[PDB]
Amino acid sequence: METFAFQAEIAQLMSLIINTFYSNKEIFLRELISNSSDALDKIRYESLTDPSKLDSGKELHINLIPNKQDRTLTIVDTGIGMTKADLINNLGTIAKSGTKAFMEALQAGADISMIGQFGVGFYSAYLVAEKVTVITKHNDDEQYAWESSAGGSFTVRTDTGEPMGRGTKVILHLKEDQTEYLEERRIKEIVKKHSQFIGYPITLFVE
Ligand SMILES: NC(=O)CCC(=O)N[C@@H]1c2ccccc2-c2c(-c3nc4ccncc4[nH]3)cccc21
Repeated sequence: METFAFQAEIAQLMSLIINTFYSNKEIFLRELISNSSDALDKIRYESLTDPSKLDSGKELHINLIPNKQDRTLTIVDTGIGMTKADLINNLGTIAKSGTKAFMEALQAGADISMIGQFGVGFYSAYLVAEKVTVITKHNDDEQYAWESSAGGSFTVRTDTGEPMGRGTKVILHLKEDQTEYLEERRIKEIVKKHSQFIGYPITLFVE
């Protein structure tokens, strides 16, 4: 396991998301499903020129997996995934410019729900999660686990878990008062409200 320090802009945004009083927390799911949809668009587009991009899996889908025993809500996709370079470096650049633009917009009257317009909607996961584990597999790299409970640092390690083939799993270790997001009725309500027209099958798993 390797440990990395977040740059100051991202660190401040993670603190804002964790600490600000904001009741409309459900938007996190729309954001993560929308990120999953974009990653699926990317692998599908690549496959149009190179069909072998799908040798790691032809199915293009989004799975919503709650687990009451573990208190986790996992968003799984068979999208493009992320390489180690994406996880440590490329996404750190996106997170910096995106945070600066979002922090700017917030001072200019914008709402926390507009986070996705700034390329950092992934961070809305901290509205409901005390820890986020991202398991990912990109065609050009190995399976990795990125993780952060904020506090200024994140970890990256080669993942020994079940081989995914290709894609990303966003594991939300829910805060104790956010367990409503493990309830079938609640997840169904949110998906219907914000994600009804996503162009991939979304399966809401049950227990
Ligand atoms: N389903 C998908 O494939 C969506 C992918 C996704 O949401 N990716 C998100 C994402 C989106 C926008 C910005 C950063 C990141 C990020 C990071 C990340 N933040 C960083 C900050 C500083 N340094 C390095 C960093 N790496 C790590 C795992 C997953 C993601």
